[PDB]
Amino acid sequence: PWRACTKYLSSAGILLLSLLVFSQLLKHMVLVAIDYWLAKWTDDQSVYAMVFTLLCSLGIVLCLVTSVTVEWTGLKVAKRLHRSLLNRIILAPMRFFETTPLGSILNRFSSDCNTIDQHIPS
Amino acid sequence: YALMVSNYLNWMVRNLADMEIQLGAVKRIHALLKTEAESYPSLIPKNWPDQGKIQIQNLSVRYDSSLKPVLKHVNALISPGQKIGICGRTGSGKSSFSLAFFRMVDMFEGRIIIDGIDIAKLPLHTLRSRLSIILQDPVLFSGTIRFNLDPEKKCSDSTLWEALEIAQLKLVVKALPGGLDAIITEGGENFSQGQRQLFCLARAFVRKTSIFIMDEATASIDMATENILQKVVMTAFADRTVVTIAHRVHTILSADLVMVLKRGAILEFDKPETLLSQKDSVFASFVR
Repeated sequence: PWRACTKYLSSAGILLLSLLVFSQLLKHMVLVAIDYWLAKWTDDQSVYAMVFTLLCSLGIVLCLVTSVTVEWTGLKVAKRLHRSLLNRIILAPMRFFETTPLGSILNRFSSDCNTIDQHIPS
Repeated sequence: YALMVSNYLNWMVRNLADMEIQLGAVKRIHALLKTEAESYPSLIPKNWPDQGKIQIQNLSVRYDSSLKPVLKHVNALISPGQKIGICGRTGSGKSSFSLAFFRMVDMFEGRIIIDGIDIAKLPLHTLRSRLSIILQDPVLFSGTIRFNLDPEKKCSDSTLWEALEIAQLKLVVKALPGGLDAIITEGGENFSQGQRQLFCLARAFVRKTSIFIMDEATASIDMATENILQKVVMTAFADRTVVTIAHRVHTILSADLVMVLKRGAILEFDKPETLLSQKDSVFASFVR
C-alpha cells in the first residue's frame, strides 16, 4: 500500500512533511545525544550537569515540536482529503451513481474518513 | 539499549501491521477520488424564453459506452404553450427520453434543441436552471419548510405562501408550529404522499423555469386524490408547456401531442382524438 502512503503524504505538502521528518530525526538524535552525554558525564562536574540540563531541555522542546507537528499534519490532510472527495463526487455523472451501490459511497464518508480523522495520525 | 531493543522491535512490527490496514482506507478513498466528472456564453445573457417550442432531430441514446441503444431515430417537435404527453409500456424509453432531455445520459446522438439552444456550449448550472422536473419518487429532506420549498432561500415569504396556496397546501402549513419553519425529518410520517407530491409541485412552481416535465406524478397516489391533483396541475399550468409521462388512461387522453413508444423507436401523433380513433382503437386507445 505504498501508493496510499504517497497520496497521504502528498496531501500534506512539502512544508509540513519536511518539518515532521526533520523534527522526528532531530528528536531521536537529541535523545541518543543525552543518553551518550550521560556516559561521558559519569567519569568540572558543574559543566557536565549544565550541558546535561541544556540537552534535556532541548529534548523536551524538540519532542513537543514533533508531537504538535504530527497532529497538525493529520488535521490538515484530513481536511484536504475530505474536501477533495466531496467535490469529486459532486461532479460525478448519474450513470456512476446508478451503477455504484449507495452503501459504498456512504461508507467512504462514514468509516474511512473517520479512520483518517482519528486513527491515522496517532 | 540492547536490553530494550526487543520492545521497540515488536512494538514496531505491531504498528506496521496496524498501519497497513488503516492506510488501506486512504487507498480506497483515493481510488474513489478518481471517478469521472461531467464537463460542467452567447445564449446565457438572453433570458430563457417562455416559448416551449422544441425540436429533437434524429435522437438516439445509449446508457453505457458502446452498448445497445435505447432510442432509434427519434424526431419530434413541440409547439409553444401546448400540453404534450408520452405513453408506452415499461422499458419503452420515456424515462430515458426525460434523462436525455436533461443531459443525464452521456451517450446520446442527434440534435436536441430547446428554442434554438442545445447542450454544446452551456454548463450544467445553466442547463438546469432552465427546466423543472417532478420525479416519480418524492422526497422531503430535513430542515424547515423554507428549506424544502426553496433551499436557495432567494424567494420571499409572500412567494412561498402563494406557492403553498396554489399547491393546495397553505392550510396544513399554517397549522404547524412557527409557520414555514416546522422541523421536518427525512421522509417519515410528517406529511402524506399527497402532501409530498404537493411539496414537489410547489418546488416546480417556485422554480419558474417556464418548462415543466412531469415524470409519473400519478403512481403511489390514490385515484380520489390523483384526479384532483391532475386537475389542479392542469388549472395552474395553462402556459409553460408541460411534457407528461404516465400509464394512466385519462392522463394520456388529456394530452394533445402523444408519441407511442415502440420497441426501439417512437411514433408521434399531433391530434389526440385523431390517433385515438384512427388505429381503430388497437394501439393507442385500449393500450392507454
